[PDB]
Amino acid sequence: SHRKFSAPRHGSLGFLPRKRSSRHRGKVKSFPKDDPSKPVHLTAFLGYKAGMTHIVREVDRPGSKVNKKEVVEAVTIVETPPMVVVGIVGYVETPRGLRTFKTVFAEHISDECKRRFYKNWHKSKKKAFTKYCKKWQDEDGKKQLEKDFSSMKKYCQVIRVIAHTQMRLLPLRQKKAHLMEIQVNGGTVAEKLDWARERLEQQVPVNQVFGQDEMIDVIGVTKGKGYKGVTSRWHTKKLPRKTHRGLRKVACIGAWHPARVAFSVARAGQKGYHHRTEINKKIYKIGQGYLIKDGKLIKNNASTDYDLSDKSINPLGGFVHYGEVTNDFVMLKGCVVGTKKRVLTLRKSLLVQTKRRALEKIDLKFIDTTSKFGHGRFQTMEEKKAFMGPLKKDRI
Amino acid sequence: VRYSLDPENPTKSCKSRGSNLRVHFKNTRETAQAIKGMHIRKATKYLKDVTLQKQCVPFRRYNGGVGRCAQAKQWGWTQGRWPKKSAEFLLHMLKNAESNAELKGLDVDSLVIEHIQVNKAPKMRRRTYRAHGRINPYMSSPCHIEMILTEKE
Amino acid sequence: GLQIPAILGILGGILALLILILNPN
Amino acid sequence: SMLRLQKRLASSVLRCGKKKVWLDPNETNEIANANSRQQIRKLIKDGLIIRKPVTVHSRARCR
RNA sequence: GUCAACAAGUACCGUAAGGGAAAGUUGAAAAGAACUUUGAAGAGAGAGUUCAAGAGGGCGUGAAACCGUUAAGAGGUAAACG
RNA sequence: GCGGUGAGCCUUGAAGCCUAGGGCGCGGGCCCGGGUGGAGCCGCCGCAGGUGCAGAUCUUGGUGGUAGUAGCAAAUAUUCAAACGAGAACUUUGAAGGCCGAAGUGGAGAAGGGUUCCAUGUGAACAGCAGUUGAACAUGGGUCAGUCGGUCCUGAGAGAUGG
RNA sequence: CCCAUAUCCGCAGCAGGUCUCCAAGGUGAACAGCCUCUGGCAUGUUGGAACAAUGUAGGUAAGGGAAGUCGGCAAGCCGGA
RNA sequence: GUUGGAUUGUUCACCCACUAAUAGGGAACGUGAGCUGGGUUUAGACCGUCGUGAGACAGGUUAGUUUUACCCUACUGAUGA
Ligand SMILES: O=C(c1ccc(-n2nnc3cccnc32)cc1)N(c1ncccc1Cl)[C@@H]1CCCNC1
Ligand SMILES: [Mg+2]
Ligand SMILES: [Mg+2]
Ligand SMILES: [Mg+2]
Ligand SMILES: [Mg+2]
Ligand SMILES: [Mg+2]
Ligand SMILES: [Mg+2]
Ligand SMILES: [Mg+2]
Ligand SMILES: [Mg+2]
Ligand SMILES: [Mg+2]
Ligand SMILES: [Mg+2]
Ligand SMILES: [Mg+2]
Ligand SMILES: [Mg+2]
Ligand SMILES: [Mg+2]
Ligand SMILES: [Mg+2]
Ligand SMILES: [Mg+2]
Ligand SMILES: [Mg+2]
Ligand SMILES: [Mg+2]
Ligand SMILES: [Mg+2]
Ligand SMILES: [Mg+2]
Ligand SMILES: [Mg+2]
Ligand SMILES: [Mg+2]
Ligand SMILES: [Mg+2]
Ligand SMILES: [Mg+2]
Ligand SMILES: [Mg+2]
Ligand SMILES: [Mg+2]
Ligand SMILES: [Mg+2]
Ligand SMILES: [Mg+2]
Ligand SMILES: [Mg+2]
Ligand SMILES: [Mg+2]
Ligand SMILES: [Mg+2]
Ligand SMILES: [Mg+2]
Ligand SMILES: [Mg+2]
Repeated sequence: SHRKFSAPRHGSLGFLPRKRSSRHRGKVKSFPKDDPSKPVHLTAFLGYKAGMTHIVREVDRPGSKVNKKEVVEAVTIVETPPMVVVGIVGYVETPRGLRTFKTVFAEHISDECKRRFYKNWHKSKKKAFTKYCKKWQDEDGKKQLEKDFSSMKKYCQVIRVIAHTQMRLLPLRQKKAHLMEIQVNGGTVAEKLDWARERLEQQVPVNQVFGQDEMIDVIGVTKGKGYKGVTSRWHTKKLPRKTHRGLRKVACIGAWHPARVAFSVARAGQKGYHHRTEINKKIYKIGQGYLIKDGKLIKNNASTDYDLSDKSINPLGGFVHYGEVTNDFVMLKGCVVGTKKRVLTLRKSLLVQTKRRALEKIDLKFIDTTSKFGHGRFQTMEEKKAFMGPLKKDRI
Repeated sequence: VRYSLDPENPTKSCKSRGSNLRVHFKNTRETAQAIKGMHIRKATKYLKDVTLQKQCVPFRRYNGGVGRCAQAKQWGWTQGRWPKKSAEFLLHMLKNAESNAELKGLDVDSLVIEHIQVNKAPKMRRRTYRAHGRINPYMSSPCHIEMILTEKE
Repeated sequence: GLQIPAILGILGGILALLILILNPN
Repeated sequence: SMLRLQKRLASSVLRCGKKKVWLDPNETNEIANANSRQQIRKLIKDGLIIRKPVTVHSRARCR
């Protein structure tokens, strides 16, 4: 017989199976559509989740309740060192999809990228790309390279550069870098190929990919929760207090006929550590790293034109479980997937941004830097010392 | 006495039995499948690392409910254990068989475990006490073991 | 092991009794 | 070896419990060949078997 | 075949009246494995007895279910069968 | 199984059992080779049956799968060193940390058990891990009364004799 | 000699059952509960490593306050003087 | 997408309030090794009516033990081939 009272179905069938992700980096599955009228530019970038803080800004939404007023927004710091471009790969259009045509690597690949090709760096003889690099200093192998560019110039429709991060600028335990294919939109294929040959072995800063206040997509792997029952994994109603053999369950898992459990019923299993792609995260600030300029370093990348304090984006005591951000960063609005220290893939959006919220020019007014390791009270170190006074452990 | 698989020449080989040994049959069987074919020195080193849990024993036939080990992909298999009692009685018997090779003058650095088998021995009976006044068997599963160490180099 | 005939008779009675309480005609 | 007999007789000849019998751990085999109550009394006079004092339960705070 | 070929109305069960089994076979002869060797021992390896230990103290013969091992063959519509 | 009969067969190997060996019969079944076995067996003519099994929630005995799975989770708790020993998470000694907390996890009895008591020895079984431990196994030892009980007395009641 | 979370009955070293005697200090009305001394024991027929789901036993919870459910079931509140 | 409630074991019914709307059904009258046990509901008991009576009531009332997954599959995750 029918259900007397109808209720919406728990969970989404469009995210099944709820398995652990087979990857850890976070995969672009769809780059933006290439039109050649544009200039030549990269479409994705790879940064790491540092932590969250919150900001103050003034809103320009004409006709709104928060118009010309100060709101507090929660932001996410993503630390983005410059990626090093070490390879080019070309794809051809086929009736079975898009197979990869030819791959060319650079002459000098660094050890943090060569560390990616090994499972045990410590026991290896470090031999990767050693017979390969000699054909950049050859003649019979040299002529093989420009035949592999020109054939890639006359057959390939999609070009993708192979870039990697540089983990020695990060405060993390990991030294093994992350490789990525980032495709190149804009221009003809011959135009986007010799662009990429100039970029080969070189560094790409993040402000040459993303601009101020554009909406981007963030790809990554969520925070893993392990094995969870149906009340946490699917948010089913708990059974009452007087239930024999337990209550954090789904009471009926199907009718008699079909004589089988369907795939749509909530079951227990893995929660979290799933690959997820969320869109329309607006960039609030592209921050500059610590640079040493006149002998002493300028460290004021959380200053505004309204604050003028000489403070970095780091809270007092550093970001909790992360470290400190000495490199370039991106300040996104809201929350993003993954733990701290998670590698995030952030690509340009697939849509045409026409809404008024997507085209809002922002202007930051205050960036919080209280300690997130407890209830912080003090924005800087020089503020806390000027308020508290001379303590006992100073005057020794 | 009377073994299965008499050796190909009973001059380059020695042997040992063991009867009514109180190990489990299923755990001793999978251990002996690991040891079959190994050189005598490799087998002794392996069989002492089962007791230290540095190299496992792949359970292949008798595996229902056996958990999955990280050391077991070394054997190309998924699930394994580390049977301590099965490894220790296979070290007493192996040391016995090694001294049988010195009594008849063989170089024990070239012996290879050619033949090995375990059989099921007659069961021993105890009892267990169940819910509504019932007695159930609480039997034991001992084993016979025999081996041939033919030397070859 | 020894099997007691009575233990079966007692258990049977419970099963029969359980059926009566759980079954309404 | 095992001094279970000697602990029992050393509480009987001495009128304490077994928790108050101290057997010398260093002289653990001169005690072991003492299977009779005359030999237990000799070791008490020697000092290998001492009775321990009672643990204190003072009435100072309730006074 | 008597419940009972045997330390059987025995062991055991029940307060009691009463109920009530299982269990035969080394070899002609104990000649029942001295001695050596590994092990803490059980257990083995040699050696020896005997026509025979493929007769080693619940041992004549030693089937099947079931199991181990070697050998050969095969294996995604459960096997099996005409 | 019995009466007859084959100057039947057999320790130069009977029965029985096993067999990728050979065959026969429509079939019930049979014959032969090989191996194992170690003392009896079979054909024809009649005679006589407790005479042929897949089933009976069949009877008794054995054995699987399940399965090295369920499990070995009631009552807060162990640790370090030494000794003996082939071997120590579990024995003993010491040290610590704890619990019963005098309506005890203490000290003695009545019923009931029947040697479990106590030594020494073992190390197979049993004590659902293990034991160098045991209420297990072996070998010895141990219960002393005019006064402590029984015994005596009658109680509820039981019970002969005369009838 | 045992007299019982191992000598007895319950098929067993079975959370059951099985008649009594003696009875310390503190708190307190108290042979209540809690902690200790005398005396006793080794956590009740195994250890080790982990800290997932589900349990079983115990806790807490913003803002509402029975709207839950057949039913205030369960828990909470109340508490001594 | 088709709700929160009062009464009722209710399915239904009816009413209050909200809402874009408060449509109708099925799946062993979907679903008990999923629960609950309120209706029915064995043994206790009370009343009415019936019966000489033991008893009966398709009448009312109150009290009344809800067992097992460790197997195969399906399903959910996890290794792996
Ligand atoms: O323990 C049992 C118990 C439960 C089920 C069985 N069954 N049922 N079918 C069976 C088939 C084979 C074997 N046993 C079987 C036996 C007993 N109880 C119980 N529960 C309900 C009715 C009767 C009883 Cl007695 C007790 C009662 C006391 C409180 N705790 C529960
Ligand atoms: Mg509907
Ligand atoms: Mg319940
Ligand atoms: Mg914080
Ligand atoms: Mg399991
Ligand atoms: Mg013979
Ligand atoms: Mg014979
Ligand atoms: Mg015979
Ligand atoms: Mg026989
Ligand atoms: Mg004979
Ligand atoms: Mg025989
Ligand atoms: Mg094969
Ligand atoms: Mg007859
Ligand atoms: Mg039959
Ligand atoms: Mg288990
Ligand atoms: Mg207490
Ligand atoms: Mg006592
Ligand atoms: Mg007592
Ligand atoms: Mg044991
Ligand atoms: Mg004793
Ligand atoms: Mg006990
Ligand atoms: Mg405990
Ligand atoms: Mg313990
Ligand atoms: Mg609350
Ligand atoms: Mg209500
Ligand atoms: Mg309701
Ligand atoms: Mg209540
Ligand atoms: Mg069902
Ligand atoms: Mg039920
Ligand atoms: Mg009811
Ligand atoms: Mg009734
Ligand atoms: Mg009336
Ligand atoms: Mg009337």
